[PDB]
Amino acid sequence: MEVIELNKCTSGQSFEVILKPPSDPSLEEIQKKLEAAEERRKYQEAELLKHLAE
Amino acid sequence: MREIVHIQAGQCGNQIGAKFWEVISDEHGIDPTGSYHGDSDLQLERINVYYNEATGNKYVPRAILVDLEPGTMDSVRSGPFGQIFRPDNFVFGQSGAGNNWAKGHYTEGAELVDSVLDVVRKESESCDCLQGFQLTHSLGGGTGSGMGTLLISKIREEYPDRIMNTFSVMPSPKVSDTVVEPYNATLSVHQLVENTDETYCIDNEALYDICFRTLKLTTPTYGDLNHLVSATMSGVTTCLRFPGADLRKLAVNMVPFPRLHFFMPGFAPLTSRQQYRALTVPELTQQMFDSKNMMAACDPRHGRYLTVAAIFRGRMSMKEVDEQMLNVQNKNSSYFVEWIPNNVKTAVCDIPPRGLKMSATFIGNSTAIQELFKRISEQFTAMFRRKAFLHWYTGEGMDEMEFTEAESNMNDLVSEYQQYQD
Amino acid sequence: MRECISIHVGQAGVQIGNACWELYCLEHGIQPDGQMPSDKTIGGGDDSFNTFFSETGAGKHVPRAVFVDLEPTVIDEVRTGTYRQLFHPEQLITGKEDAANNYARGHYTIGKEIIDLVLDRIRKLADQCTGLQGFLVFHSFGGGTGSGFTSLLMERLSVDYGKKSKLEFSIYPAPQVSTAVVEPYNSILTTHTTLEHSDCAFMVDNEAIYDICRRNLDIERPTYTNLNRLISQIVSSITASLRFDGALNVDLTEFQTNLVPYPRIHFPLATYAPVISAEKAYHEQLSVAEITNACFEPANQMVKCDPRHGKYMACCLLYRGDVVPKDVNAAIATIKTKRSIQFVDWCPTGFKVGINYQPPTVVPGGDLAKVQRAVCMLSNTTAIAEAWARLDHKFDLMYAKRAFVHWYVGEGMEEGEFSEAREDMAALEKDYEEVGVD
Amino acid sequence: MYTFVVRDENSSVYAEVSRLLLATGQWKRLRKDNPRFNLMLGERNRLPFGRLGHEPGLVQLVNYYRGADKLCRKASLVKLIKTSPELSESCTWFPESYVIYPTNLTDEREVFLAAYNRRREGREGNVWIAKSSAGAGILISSEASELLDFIDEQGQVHVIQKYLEKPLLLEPGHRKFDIRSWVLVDHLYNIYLYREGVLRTSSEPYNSANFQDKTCHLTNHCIQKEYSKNYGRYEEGNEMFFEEFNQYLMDALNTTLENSILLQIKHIIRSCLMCIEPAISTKHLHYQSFQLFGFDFMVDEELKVWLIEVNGAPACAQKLYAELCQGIVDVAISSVFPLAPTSIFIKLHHHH
Ligand SMILES: Nc1nc2c(ncn2[C@@H]2O[C@H](COP(=O)(O)OP(=O)(O)OP(=O)(O)O)[C@@H](O)[C@H]2O)c(=O)[nH]1
Ligand SMILES: Nc1ncnc2c1ncn2[C@@H]1O[C@H](COP(=O)(O)OP(=O)(O)CP(=O)(O)O)[C@@H](O)[C@H]1O
Ligand SMILES: Nc1nc2c(ncn2[C@@H]2O[C@H](COP(=O)(O)OP(=O)(O)O)[C@@H](O)[C@H]2O)c(=O)[nH]1
Ligand SMILES: [Ca+2]
Ligand SMILES: [Ca+2]
Ligand SMILES: [Ca+2]
Ligand SMILES: [Mg+2]
Ligand SMILES: [Mg+2]
Ligand SMILES: [Mg+2]
Repeated sequence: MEVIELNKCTSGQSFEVILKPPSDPSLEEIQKKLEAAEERRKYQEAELLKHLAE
Repeated sequence: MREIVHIQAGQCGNQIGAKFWEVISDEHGIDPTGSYHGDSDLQLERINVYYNEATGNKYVPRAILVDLEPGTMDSVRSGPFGQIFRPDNFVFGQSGAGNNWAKGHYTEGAELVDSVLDVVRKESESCDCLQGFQLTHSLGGGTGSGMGTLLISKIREEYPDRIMNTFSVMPSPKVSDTVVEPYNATLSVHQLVENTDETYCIDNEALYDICFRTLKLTTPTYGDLNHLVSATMSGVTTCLRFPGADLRKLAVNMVPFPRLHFFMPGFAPLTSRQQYRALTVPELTQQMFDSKNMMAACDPRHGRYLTVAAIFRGRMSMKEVDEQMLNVQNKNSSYFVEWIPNNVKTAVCDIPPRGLKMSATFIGNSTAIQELFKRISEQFTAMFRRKAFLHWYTGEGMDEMEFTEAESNMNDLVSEYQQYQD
Repeated sequence: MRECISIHVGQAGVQIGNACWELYCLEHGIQPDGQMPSDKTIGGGDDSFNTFFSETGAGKHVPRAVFVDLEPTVIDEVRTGTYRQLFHPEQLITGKEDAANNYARGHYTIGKEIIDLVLDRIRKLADQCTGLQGFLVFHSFGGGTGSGFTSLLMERLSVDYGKKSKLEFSIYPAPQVSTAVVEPYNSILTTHTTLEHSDCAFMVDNEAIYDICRRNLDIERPTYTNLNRLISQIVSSITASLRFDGALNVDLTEFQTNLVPYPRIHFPLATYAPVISAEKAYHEQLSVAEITNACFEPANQMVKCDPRHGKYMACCLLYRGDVVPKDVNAAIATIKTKRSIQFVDWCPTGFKVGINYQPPTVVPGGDLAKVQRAVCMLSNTTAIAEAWARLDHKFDLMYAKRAFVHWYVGEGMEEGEFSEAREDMAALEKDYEEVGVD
Repeated sequence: MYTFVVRDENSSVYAEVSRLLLATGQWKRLRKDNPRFNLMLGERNRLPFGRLGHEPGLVQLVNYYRGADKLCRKASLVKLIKTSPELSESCTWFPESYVIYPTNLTDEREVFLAAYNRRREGREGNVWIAKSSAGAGILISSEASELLDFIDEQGQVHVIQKYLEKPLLLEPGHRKFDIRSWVLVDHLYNIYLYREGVLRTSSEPYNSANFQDKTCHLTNHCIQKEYSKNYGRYEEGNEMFFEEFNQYLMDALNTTLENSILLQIKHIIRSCLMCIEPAISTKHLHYQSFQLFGFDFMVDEELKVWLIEVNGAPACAQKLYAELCQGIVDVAISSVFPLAPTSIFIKLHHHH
């Protein structure tokens, strides 16, 4: 039961108590993901329109 | 500003649509001349969802009236609220469709469709952000069924990423105009399977039995049946017409599989004329989930609910609502699929319908709906196996193969409902 | 002084953010017009509160915040609300139609078209900072924007601000206050793509906030306003150290240093007490020991779970009000002899303590009663993994039938991203077990 | 209408409780994966406690206390007793025990040998017994060399404890026995002792000079009915109930079952359950727990009671299934989910 690093100021104080010691994707890659999903959307809508044209 | 464009096609579609705008116009305080005269700001908060704001603070419905003969729409124009519809939005021919899906879809209807899309395009070009479309029609006739599904096909081509909703009256031999109604209903159902996001299935037999057995109407009329449909359309659209979300959010939460988007609606109370009695929350809940109060003529105890949405209207105990709803689920959990957690959602609205202290509308995506498509399929095959009445259709350019494919599409849809019921 | 930028995404993030800045203003003495009478340095200053508020020459104190929603009805509340004068238009970004509770729609379809605009508005706030610390990102798990667009924003923030810390305040989905059925999908999709981009995340379960409102505030059917005011109290207790003079959690990096020794395990459990009903006749003010003891009661946790059956990796006690270190250590001793507090063998069994003398501020007319002292405990327990298990299980029930999957595929997402996300969660659940159980 | 689920089909006990629940016409059974339940008869291993109490509007109850395995595990019970100040290392009613990990894997090997060498030097009885939780595999031996070598051949944690060389022997027969007490803890952590116990007796004369034949040393119901040749001679199924055993203690030892044994049993049950109460109580939890425990006791020729082990998934005696299972529904289930005496349990009051 020890108290360490007791810091005090006008608005409060802080301290530590030890009870026991111990024992990314680039900007380019993000654009590719975003544009790949947009391409699959375009392909799906093309097939729907091709379906409606038949 | 999430505007909805309303379309009503054919006799049934225009008579039901007429009453619908009659009911909600009252709820939003719009009079027969489009002038607002309510007393609550809640009426106008989402008024632009269905009405356009014209000069002089006039509210004009965003509705397009379509038919292949003039008779019915002349009635609407002469009806109670007939003056409120934009005159340019009346689009009609003179030939009629002879209760013939082929005439509405391929011949007579195709001659008139382009002019209808010009009006649709006009209403959309004035929408800040178009939510989607709703169509009221019957499946048993020729115009609403054949031309209605043709309109849906051309609306999906021009607005592929907008929600398409319909209120579809399914034919029944007990409330029948002609014997070819199964032919027309089977041809339309496949169109709906492909091209609608949500279809509220309204069976005329359920409406009839409700008017006779429950409402104690000795001799029901189409007008009486339309009273039920009006009240139901007002209930299911409360989510959209008052604060509390949009069509695509509803579809996302109600449709787990693209083709199984056919809903059973329900309404409560349904009182015969003991009509002034207050209705408690438990009573609302017991009736709303009772088959007798459902309008698809399917026993939910024969299948299972994929999703359920319930809307309560009036000033009531929201705490007491949750208690009763959770009481219904937790007392019949064998009729709810266990692989969609929390598939029963409830919403409250403070504004009740005219003449009711409180009410409840019920929107269920149930596999029991396959009984409806089974009835139609059996009636279809009873005639098609003898090619009875086909000449009305082959005479308009159709081939027997198109009927065989519609038959198979229907039986596939039934089989798809059957696999999820187990 | 180093600035912090707050980002609010979706309805949950916007409405919660609106409640927080309301509380922040009442705490720092800022009026709805932005004026701050106590700020004697007009139009400038590097005080602690300046980490969250910039200043104009006219004396206005402007939040370092950005609000983002793909639909404008929630943000229009801020534009015409009580504190409308605080923000200027560039800070409030709104689309025309939401993501329909569809992760893929928020991340891909609509996100791709608005992401550059958001980063541009954030860049403008960053340009006012002389030493930006990082970002605090508020959002829901279940919303299509809160989940889908947030994950995209966190990826770009890591690219545009590599060396900057990012913390989340995430709302965990609860059926009692939700009409959406696909939220398990969205929660797991957004956790998967956000995991490697978030340094520390505070999950708040609506179920827990809901029950605290009914149990402690006697609200029969809590509203979002009730939930958000309570949530902003907890958020205020957590961010107070960045806005006031102090020595514990003075910058965003110290949140990871003190709460997250293992990076993927960065979801601390928040516990708060006391929550007293204002409508009460007059409550007996609780002692330091009683409010501290309350931090180990499951009923006051932001996520319902049983810390008795996990292991602790860290633990901070944030006190506000009449509290002196003598009473804190006395209560801590009393609790170690009664409670089951198991620490991991490779972590010290200690408690970092911070005391702020200014007691909790309460919104006039709110539901919370004024208390002389309050505490928020931040503890990294493996017990919070219970929440992942619950969520992953619901995910498995629906995904086994592919229910609702077509909605996501239809917006351009591949089906494989579902299983890729689910396997990442299964690895996350395994990490918690390796750290906590024997 | 209350709903419950069954997730352990092998539970003779709760199979009867499920039979009784349905017989009331007020309980409905659901599939084993339906989350909308009031009561869960959960599985033995890896019960998903984390998923309980998160269904809106459903009070949920489960028949297992999360964390009670500390008491019902061989190695765990030893650790709990030796490290819990409430029980202390000097606990007088639990045999001297040590946790011994096999050499192929803290561990108490050297501590055991020290106390062993002390007994060997002081001419005292130095007979120990080795066992584990992965057995049907038990060994009784007086040489430490055999005990340790037997564990290394295995691969699971074991426990070595003193073997009671002076057990109380019923007569006629000159035979060993053990006592099974059933204890039910409800959601309020009330400790209820079933008024009916069972002595699982050995039908073979206890032989103290031959621990190789484990038929007169191990009083397990399965061993006596498989490796013993006098099964069912003195009492049906090697099961003597309290009525007969009490009458015996009066005719022979001139005492009662209550004064000589039951007081100690009640004290031991309380000490064990009060100890772990702060760790397993569901008083302030989002769900509720109850559980049936099976305490096994030993009795020496001094009428001192010794605790053997605690079973968390115990079976019952065939003659007491009806009375006990009904009692489980009365105090443990219907107490939380009421329906539209002279209790069969003995409430052991205590301070929570
Ligand atoms: N605590 C709290 N939770 C909220 C609030 N608003 C919404 N939620 C929760 O957030 C989830 C829904 O996500 P939203 O934030 O509303 O959706 P969104 O981020 O706006 O994304 P969209 O789908 O485009 O609308 C549900 O679980 C709600 O319970 C709020 O104000 N406070
Ligand atoms: N220290 C000891 N001294 C004397 N006998 C002992 C003993 N430990 C165990 N026994 C004997 O072993 C038998 C019980 O063994 P134990 O209970 O450890 O195995 P087990 O747990 O697989 C059977 P159950 O769990 O059903 O009671 C009793 O009949 C008892 O006579
Ligand atoms: N509920 C209801 N059903 C109708 C109404 N009018 C017709 N129907 C049903 O609709 C089918 C006939 O279709 P109809 O609308 O008259 O054909 P259309 O004018 O060519 O579209 C039959 O099944 C009728 O039972 C009506 O006003 N209300
Ligand atoms: Ca013509
Ligand atoms: Ca200043
Ligand atoms: Ca990073
Ligand atoms: Mg007609
Ligand atoms: Mg939203
Ligand atoms: Mg055992």
